[PDB]
Amino acid sequence: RIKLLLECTECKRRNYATEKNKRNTPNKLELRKYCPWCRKHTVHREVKI
Amino acid sequence: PKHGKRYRALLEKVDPNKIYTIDEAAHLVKELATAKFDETVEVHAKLGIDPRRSDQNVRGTVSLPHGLGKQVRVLAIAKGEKIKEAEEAGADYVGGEEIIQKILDGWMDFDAVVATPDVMGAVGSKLGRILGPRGLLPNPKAGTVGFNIGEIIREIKAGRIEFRNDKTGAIHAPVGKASFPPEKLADNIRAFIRALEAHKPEGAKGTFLRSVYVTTTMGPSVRINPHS
Amino acid sequence: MKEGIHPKLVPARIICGCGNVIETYSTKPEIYVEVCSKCHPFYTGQQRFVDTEGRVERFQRRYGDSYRKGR
RNA sequence: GCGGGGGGAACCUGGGGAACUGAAACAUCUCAGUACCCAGAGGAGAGGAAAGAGAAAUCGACUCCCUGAGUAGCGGCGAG
RNA sequence: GUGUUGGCUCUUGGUCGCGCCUGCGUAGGAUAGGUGGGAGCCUGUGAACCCCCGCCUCCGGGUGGGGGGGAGGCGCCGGU
RNA sequence: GGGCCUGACUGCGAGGCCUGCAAGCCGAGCAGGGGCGAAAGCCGGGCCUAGUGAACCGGUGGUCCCGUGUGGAAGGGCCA
Repeated sequence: RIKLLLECTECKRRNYATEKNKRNTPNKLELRKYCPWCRKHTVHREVKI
Repeated sequence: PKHGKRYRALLEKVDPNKIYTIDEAAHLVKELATAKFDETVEVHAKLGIDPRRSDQNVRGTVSLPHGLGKQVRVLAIAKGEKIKEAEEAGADYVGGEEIIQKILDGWMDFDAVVATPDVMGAVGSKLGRILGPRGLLPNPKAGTVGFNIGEIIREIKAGRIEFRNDKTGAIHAPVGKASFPPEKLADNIRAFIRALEAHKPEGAKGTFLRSVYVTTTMGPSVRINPHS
Repeated sequence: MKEGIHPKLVPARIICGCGNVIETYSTKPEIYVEVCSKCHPFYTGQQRFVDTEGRVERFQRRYGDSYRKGR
């Protein structure tokens, strides 16, 4: 609940990967990167609330 | 029980008990009105949306094929070759960021703006502040931005007709001429049926196409069952 | 016996309780109310031939009285 | 002019129906439908020819024994 | 809530179906409620000239009717 | 202190720290896959030793394994 809230990454409808994260400083701003098991690596994106 | 319209005769033609169907419509409308010049029939309708929360606000355009020449002007904003392509295609207003500048000044004669990704920055940011909530600024999935300035303005001239639910959830568009073949009025009524149907935002819950009809300019008004 | 029905048997048992729910909603069953009770109908009447009664019980009643009404 | 009723060690059907102890606490749960109050038919009642089984184009009343797995599963999925 | 627990009745509310009637921040001949068709429309007023009468108001005005008669008016055009 | 960037990657790990239980903890190197240099190579979060919680129960994003004759489905098995 504190400026620490948990989100996780999903990628262009072709997978979703996880990991927690925060809230503080740049808040929402949430692209990021990561690589799904989609294809061999691939952008992914991240975001996903 | 007597009213203020000579249209009264045409009204007698008008027997509002049935919502009938499309082709029937082409015929009875074509017959219904040929007053001064030849009828400029149109179709109009209302959908179970909620345009306040723009999460359903729709618009775009299907491609009701059939020669053209009138309605909804557009600005082809780009550079040389694009001015070429779209201008020729079928443009009412043509130029580029120079036209954009002219507009910032005091010239705006186009409802819809279509600019190619080459003067799109100048269009959207220079003229962003100008075209604004008028509906005159380019948007990447509002049939208003992209390289096919020629293709889109082209259809603007060969046959266009767009979509845009107004305040209360309704659209209007040309889907057949007056003296125009009945089957034709039918087909266009259709292309509109479809593109509209597509536009149908996922924010609808139930009886979406609520009222779907064909009415003319100054003339009859009858619903049509776009099913048959 | 002195209060079953008249038009069959509806005089007896009842084990029951509850506690709380919240199942195919969000979880398991707030389970418990080890309780026991009664459970039955009602009374009324009509006439043979000048001077009568009925007594009986509820529904079975209604259809029935209709029946001997037939006679 | 009939019948019952009144019994009866245990078995028996239905009627109504409990704490312990376990769950090393204990409120779901548990012992259990067990103990006990009852009504009643017997010499034994009980059940007893399928709106059954079960999925093979299969069986064929009901009851009791061995087996079916203590698996299939029921659950503060815990004692059980 | 519902079951025996039947009769007549005064009535008042929400809802959707159709009908009517409405919309004055401001330049705006003008109280434009939108968004469509979109330069023409109409003569059972032979007319916007005049007459009263029905109705809704932010002076105005909008709208619906009865009449009175002698090619007329307005939407266009423009313009805000 | 500046530049560029996501591996604070999935599949995984041989072999050890400690520990009776479960824990928790250290990790070369092989694969897919990228990123910092041209590269000799570093990167499977931080300079490290605390920011942690079984099991049940149930949720959601899968999956597209199971379905109590068969097609589907309530429902449900493993992943995250």
